[PDB]
Amino acid sequence: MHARSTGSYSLVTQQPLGGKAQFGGQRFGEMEVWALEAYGAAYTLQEMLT
DNA sequence: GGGTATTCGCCGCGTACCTCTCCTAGCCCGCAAGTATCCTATTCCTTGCAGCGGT
Repeated sequence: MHARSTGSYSLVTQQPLGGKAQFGGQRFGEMEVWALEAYGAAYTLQEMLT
């Protein structure tokens, strides 16, 4: 069981770290982006990767 | 030249997460530490020159 709201940030590319050791967040993988595009949902996707 | 066959080389092969370990090799030069050696004294003996009483 794990959670993250606002923690650290990677260095080269500003994205949340990964893994439970560091306080990282989950990964909104490619297939999930496809899935969100399949709905009419556009605002949520745009915010979720911007 | 030309239509064809055969070979060569490049491109590709699922998502998300958890645990662990390990991450250049070799030379070189200053440098700390530890040591064997060399000069430093003391005691005995036998010389060589300058003062010195004595007449």
